[PDB]
Amino acid sequence: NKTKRAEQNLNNLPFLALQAEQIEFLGSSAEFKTQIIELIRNAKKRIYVTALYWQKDEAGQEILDEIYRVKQENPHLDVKVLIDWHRAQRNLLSATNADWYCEQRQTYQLPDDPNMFFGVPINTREVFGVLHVKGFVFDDTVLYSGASINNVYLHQFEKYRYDRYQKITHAELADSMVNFINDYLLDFSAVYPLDVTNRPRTKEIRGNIRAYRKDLAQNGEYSLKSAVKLPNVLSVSPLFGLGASGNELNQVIEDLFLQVQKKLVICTPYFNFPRTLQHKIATLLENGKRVEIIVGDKVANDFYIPPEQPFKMAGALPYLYESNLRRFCEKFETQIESGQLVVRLWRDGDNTYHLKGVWVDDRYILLTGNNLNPRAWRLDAENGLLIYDPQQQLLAQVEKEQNQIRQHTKVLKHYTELEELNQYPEPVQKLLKKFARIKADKLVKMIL
Amino acid sequence: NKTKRAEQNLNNLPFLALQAEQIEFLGSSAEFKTQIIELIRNAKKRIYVTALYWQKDEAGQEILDEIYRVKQENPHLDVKVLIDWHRAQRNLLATNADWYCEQRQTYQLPDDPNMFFGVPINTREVFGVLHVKGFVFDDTVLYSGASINNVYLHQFEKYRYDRYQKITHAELADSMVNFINDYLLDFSAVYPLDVTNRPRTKEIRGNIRAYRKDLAQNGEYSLKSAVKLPNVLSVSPLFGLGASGNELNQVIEDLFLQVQKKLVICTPYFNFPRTLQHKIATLLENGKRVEIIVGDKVANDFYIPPEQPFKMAGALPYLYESNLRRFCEKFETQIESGQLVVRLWRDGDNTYHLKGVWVDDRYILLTGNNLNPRAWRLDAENGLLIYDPQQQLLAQVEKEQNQIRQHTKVLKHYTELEELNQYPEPVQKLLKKFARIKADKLVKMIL
Repeated sequence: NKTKRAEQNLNNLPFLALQAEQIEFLGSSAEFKTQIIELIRNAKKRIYVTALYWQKDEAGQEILDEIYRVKQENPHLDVKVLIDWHRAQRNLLSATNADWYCEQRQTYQLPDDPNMFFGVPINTREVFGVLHVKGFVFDDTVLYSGASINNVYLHQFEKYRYDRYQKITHAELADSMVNFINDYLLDFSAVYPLDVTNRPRTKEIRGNIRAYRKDLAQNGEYSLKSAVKLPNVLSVSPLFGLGASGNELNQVIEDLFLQVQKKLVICTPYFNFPRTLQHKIATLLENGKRVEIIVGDKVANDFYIPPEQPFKMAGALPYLYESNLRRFCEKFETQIESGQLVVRLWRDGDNTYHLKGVWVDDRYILLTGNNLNPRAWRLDAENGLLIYDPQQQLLAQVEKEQNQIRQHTKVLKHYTELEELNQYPEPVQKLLKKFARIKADKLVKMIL
Repeated sequence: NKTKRAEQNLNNLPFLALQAEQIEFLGSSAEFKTQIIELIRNAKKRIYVTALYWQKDEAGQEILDEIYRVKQENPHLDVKVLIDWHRAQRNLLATNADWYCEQRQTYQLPDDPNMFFGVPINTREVFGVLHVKGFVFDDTVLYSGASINNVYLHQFEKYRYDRYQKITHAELADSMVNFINDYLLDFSAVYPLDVTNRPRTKEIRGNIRAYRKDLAQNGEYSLKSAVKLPNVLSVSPLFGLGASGNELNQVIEDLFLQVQKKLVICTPYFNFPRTLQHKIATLLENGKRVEIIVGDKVANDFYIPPEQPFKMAGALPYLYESNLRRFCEKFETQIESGQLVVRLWRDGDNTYHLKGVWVDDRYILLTGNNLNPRAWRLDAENGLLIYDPQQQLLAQVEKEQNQIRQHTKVLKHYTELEELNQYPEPVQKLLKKFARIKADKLVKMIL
């Protein structure tokens, strides 16, 4: 029984005890920016950051300035920033992020002058996998979020890109995350500093990348010192996954979906679930459980191009996702109608939506950078903090964050409330038709 | 050092002695069809087939009819046809699996055997397919890159050009059947295609992953009477699946590195993995001769004449041409001196599907390996490496190569291939967009 196998797997997870006071769910990207800054200024021992990227724009610069300032005050501060290797060395769609890290290092010229920026390659080509592991550790504090460092994620000006942010003050969790980074992520046969002029070329290190991915996929795991099974207290379990086989994070998500007793809530940026998760939703709906899915409106996707502007191919992506959502809402029309399935669309002017999350009944809360898409199931390196809350110690804080999240949403009442293809811009129509005919749209879903 | 290790590695391969009279190079696709029929009709013990696919069409039906006849007449005949699991269950561009099931019911054999089995090399076809080749009829191996459909078998006017070698040697035959039994046919992951009630791949996902990992890591051919460094015409069966520890791909890499005088390559699409690009660059920079033989755009089956309505898949042949164009401009001086020879194959609307590596007059690799990024990381491939240290097969090799060269022209200069702005407008638009967002790079890696 897959369902009974799932209960067993969840019960077997190790968990570290967490006081409710040790966790805060931040409200907004502006708060997130403020917390980053406050945490950097107060750091005395270490600062570890794993993010998809850290951009050379004004927010990137303000944050990096804070780092150099504390580092110049504290020469023994252990600072390590891991970002995706490929993403750091290209432009979007003149200077790359890597060029900028070097520029900054040369320009500040700290007396110490250590390497601080490291590029992690999760595969030999960006398309076949990137670093999606999340977490910032400042001394004994974890700041966990799907957000990277650029203007929109930190609300530098008027626009923002919405994510979730959790601050956990817990020495043993912090030590576990830094240990993973040092022990598993930072393998110097494949990982190179990006803040030096002499960086190897990819072609130059293909074999090393391969061996590194294979090793990390099979062995990377977090370790806990004082973990128990089935604690009777609010608790946290750190999870890692890379690749399709023996992926603990994905096994946990699949099992979370199978073990819903009453209600499942899901946040995802794009409506693009792996088939395995789509099937598990269908079972839940067939068996009377409630399901709430929160995604961005078309216009809250960052590939969206206002139809007055000149159209580019990538601008069809939000429409591809919407029409897949429309098909889903049609399939589950009875459930939409009875309120068994709640589909919410987020929209706030031109701001974009990048929230990920899974909530199971009142019992589990998964904080993850996982986009819940086929890329995440096969290609990318992911992590998660699984919070177990058996006595509902966190229920009030979870609901407060969820109500903030729902503020800029509307409940879709009928699949016909979503635009049909004929209402789409003419070049999008052409494109979607072209792709659908030769099932290239299936390829897009699996790899983007 | 890589060159050094390459020689060592090749010398370490186990070889089985062959006699020159035990190998036939077939001259054409009609002849392949004729030989398939004859070999089926004469089989008394076993018929084993591994192929990408076996199409429901006149040619597919005719070969299938032959199988059913010999089986009806010889009830103990061991018959196993293994094709790709995903490919059998979709259409070009209801399915082949439904037609195998229908044929089984219709022919109504008394012991009602399963004959057609589906091999899942990955949970999604995009991520790995069965490119393992070889037909075994009793003690005769028929090795070709061809699948079973109308064009591969020249059923009507159109053909799809491949290579075909017939080897009669019971030990080779045994080695290949044993591999099929021992590694390919794991019934935890492999399912008969010709039943009414096939599992959805959703239900067997975990099995496929375990099967893929096991095969990648353990699959290999065994021989009984093999020696290293024989003084006779001999053969070595090779398998590979995956990026790491791939023996077939290591042998291909090593062959390139160990060229002394000349290298000849056939590939059905000009799309080398980076490792082979670098090695070809190295041979050229070191005075070795290289001859590469590819299809014209027109000999690509996604080609749509500029007169007919364009469909986006029609841009693929142009992507392969510009790839070749860029290569011929890079090695412009080598083309000029004659050290690099690029041939383009074209025969009306017949299509081109040749694969091959020939090193000097010493090594002849027979393989369904397309020599692309897919074959380097995704697909399950095999090959037969012939070693001919005394040039016992050279006459037959040269005859086959002469035939292969018949519908080719030698490229005089890279500008002989159209530039982007001379492509048809719809083609141009597409390629321009794809290049901007690097979609062309993606296509090279997965197609």
